[PDB]
Amino acid sequence: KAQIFLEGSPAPLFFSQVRDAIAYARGPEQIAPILVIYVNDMGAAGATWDQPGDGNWIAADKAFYVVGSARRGGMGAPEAVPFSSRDEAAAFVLAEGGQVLALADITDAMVLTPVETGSEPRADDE
Repeated sequence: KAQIFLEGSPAPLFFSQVRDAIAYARGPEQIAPILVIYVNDMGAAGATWDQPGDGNWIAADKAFYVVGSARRGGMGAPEAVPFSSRDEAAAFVLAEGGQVLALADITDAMVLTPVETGSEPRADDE
């Protein structure tokens, strides 16, 4: 489950699909800025919008994000698995994930590429 609370908006955007709702936070939020996003850690992008099972309750905005390089919409529809435990997100990367970065460190360059051609991460800094 995922929900984003927008600044200026009296109502948060909430859905079961984490990957979907978090996508809205990364684009369709042009209506009102994302103040903070809360997510019910349930696989999110590891699974489908149906999700495996109940896990952690966390604020994705203040948590770890892994953007999948091996399996995800790098040039398409990228999904993010937000997790409270970094090491879990890193394990996801070992399997398929690309980079583990906090939502406070989310760059458009890592979530989506023009092509790839050996592109730089958050700022070629990490």
